[PDB]
Amino acid sequence: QDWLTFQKKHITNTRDVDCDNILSTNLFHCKDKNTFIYSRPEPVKAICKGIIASKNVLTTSEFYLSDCNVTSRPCKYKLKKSTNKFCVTCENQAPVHFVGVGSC
Repeated sequence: QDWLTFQKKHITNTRDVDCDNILSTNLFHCKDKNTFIYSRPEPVKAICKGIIASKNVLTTSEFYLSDCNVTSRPCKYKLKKSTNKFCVTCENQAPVHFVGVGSC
């Protein structure tokens, strides 16, 4: 819902996200899945440069993605690493929402 919350929810400084640890916290509250982007903040914020009004944008470059997907056991996850483009909601030159992987 802003740049600061987007970073906390979707940016990681490690590709091997500890899903069972982080997803069990109050911010994620054991949700079914969450996608983390393994990258420095600048390359991610740059996706939205020049865009003022809310608009969904698909990245032109590929990024390292770390997905935490829930297993058959509640709040227990499997980490899936991949490289793909993603869709984000840009508002006032910064990503504020994560839409999805591969397409908008």
